[PDB]
Amino acid sequence: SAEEYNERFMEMWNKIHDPANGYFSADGGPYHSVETLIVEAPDHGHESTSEAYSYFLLLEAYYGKVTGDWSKLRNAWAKMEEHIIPTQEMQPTNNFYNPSKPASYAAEHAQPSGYPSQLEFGVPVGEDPISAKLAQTYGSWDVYGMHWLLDMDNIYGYGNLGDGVSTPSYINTFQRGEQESVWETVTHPSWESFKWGGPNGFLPLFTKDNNYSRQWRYTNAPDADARAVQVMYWAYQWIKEQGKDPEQEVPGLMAKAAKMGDYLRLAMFDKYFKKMGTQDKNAQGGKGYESAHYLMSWYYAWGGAADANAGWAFRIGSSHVHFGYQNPIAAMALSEFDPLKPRTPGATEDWATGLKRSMEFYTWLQSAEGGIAGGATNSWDGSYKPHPQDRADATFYGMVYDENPVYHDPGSGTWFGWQAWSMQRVAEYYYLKGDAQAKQLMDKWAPWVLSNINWLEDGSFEIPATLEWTGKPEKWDPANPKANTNLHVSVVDHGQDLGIAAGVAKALMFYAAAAEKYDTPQNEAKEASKKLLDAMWTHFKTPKGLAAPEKRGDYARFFDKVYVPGEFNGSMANGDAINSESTFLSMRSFYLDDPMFKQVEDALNSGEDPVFTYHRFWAQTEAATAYANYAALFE
Ligand SMILES: OC[C@H]1O[C@@H](O[C@H]2[C@H](O)[C@@H](O)[C@H](O)O[C@@H]2CO)[C@H](O)[C@@H](O)[C@@H]1O
Ligand SMILES: [Ca+2]
Ligand code: NA
Ligand code: NA
Repeated sequence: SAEEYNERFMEMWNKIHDPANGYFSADGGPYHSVETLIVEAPDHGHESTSEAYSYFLLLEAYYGKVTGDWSKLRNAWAKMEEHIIPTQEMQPTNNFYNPSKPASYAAEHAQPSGYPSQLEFGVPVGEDPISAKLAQTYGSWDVYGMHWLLDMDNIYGYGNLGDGVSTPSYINTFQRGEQESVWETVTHPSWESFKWGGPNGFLPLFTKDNNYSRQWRYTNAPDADARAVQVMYWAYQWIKEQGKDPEQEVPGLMAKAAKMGDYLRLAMFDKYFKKMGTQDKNAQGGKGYESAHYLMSWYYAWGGAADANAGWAFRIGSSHVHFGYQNPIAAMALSEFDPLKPRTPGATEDWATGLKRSMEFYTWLQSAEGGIAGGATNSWDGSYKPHPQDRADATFYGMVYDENPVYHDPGSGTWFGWQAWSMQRVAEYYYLKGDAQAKQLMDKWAPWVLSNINWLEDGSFEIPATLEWTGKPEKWDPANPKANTNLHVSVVDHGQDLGIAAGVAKALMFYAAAAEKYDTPQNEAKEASKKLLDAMWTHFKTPKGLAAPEKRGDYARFFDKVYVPGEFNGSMANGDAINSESTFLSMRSFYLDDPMFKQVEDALNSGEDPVFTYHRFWAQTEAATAYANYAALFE
């Protein structure tokens, strides 16, 4: 029944919202995870992410759907704005920004030891063709987008605006290229007041310059902003399905969603607004949209000098594009659905171009077997180097194929989770529009997944976890696309990642629903969806939601040394040292007081991998909502 699956969702929703289970901080924002000791993208479980906020929106949107009560969604959007979108006071100097000269170039490097990277004021940067028009639209130079990373409990001691106290605290980590794993960062405040770090705060870890100024900067995760917009598209439909009025149920939120998708266009540009196909850092930069790829790149970022003695601000897009970030639902909403169309002239056209280009990108990256390959870069080696001869033909509108876009430790192509996150969105598009390109993609992707799930003796399962890639796609040709017969993927590891299992279930259910509506039924997809969901319910119940144990041998890296320059002498807020003998743990010695830490040490001291059972907000939300989703589609 529908009512049973809806009850499973409600039970989960109740668990997530019961304060005894610890999903939310003192300020009412989701944590990454209930458990504090966890290292993967954030480096503590009581960090939070724009991803978590986007999932908080999803959770409360389904609660609306099921119950008629939209107040939870109103609350979630308000918490997002309050916590994770910098107020004017927190982004105080966007008036310094010059869209004709958006930033100054620094190379990326193949190891963190490459950093700090020299700012090269003789290297041309292209024009930003959107910021001035966004500022005119909204009456403000400020950016309305989520920063990616918060410290919810002030565990690093930065507070906000240099205050050492306020929560959620804006922080950042990753800054030192493709080999800077989550283990190798130095966690630093978004507001750089030179209070901590060295004499010039944390800045000289990252960029070399003659002068260092106090400053603020934020870094967007486009996949999370895109997800927020996707959720609101669905929320609108669900409200209308109840015969209610979105302007009474979620007043102002569609307009704020369309604003966020307006600024999210910054993700569609090369890092330094270089022309597509740029293969020399010295090349004159783009004008207008010459530097647009129209996809959801790895980030956009913006920042500004604290004061007029310095008097600068910057914006950058990203030159790395991973398939796992794309979102045809957000692009279709922002280009076609009136209540979410952004107001800045051009913005509906860019998103229409984005929607098309993203469907070409999934097609271009589809392996012989069905999995989607990593993505592409407009900056080979993060220095606009020449495209290597061994992949020189493998291009997509000027960008070259990259099997592991952005990061290599571990490879960003190797995680199966991206398959599920991004293909769910294609499956939704197939469902919504009966789109032929989406159908063809999913016809090839769905059975590759199904073929690689192992059903276990006890009724449980293992899904694909880790991937290995060989080869390259053919040169993209939208007029005559070639079969990528020399791009291959193998599944080399399986696991019980229930967040990813739920995302597979959802991709499968939308694919099956779409097929029944528009083509021939795909009963195996539908049954596999249901089996996953039922096997999770009957094998992985916990007091806090649905979770499976996981081995984390990677936690040996707590004790790894981290690159810090010889000239750099710094302190963390708790007085931990930042120097050339620092390790991940020695700069995060609060972990010594965490109960789970003793368990890591004891396990590693016994020659064993530690084992944890995690309740990640995004996963518990994905699992909870997958029950509601199935009931909505099939009952
Ligand atoms: O960076 C992508 C994504 O990773 C999530 O953690 C993964 C981790 O990358 C994978 O190695 C581990 O085996 O499974 C976990 C859980 O799926 C992290 O939870 C996300 O926040 C992050 O966006
Ligand atoms: Ca105006
Ligand atoms: Na805010
Ligand atoms: Na590394």
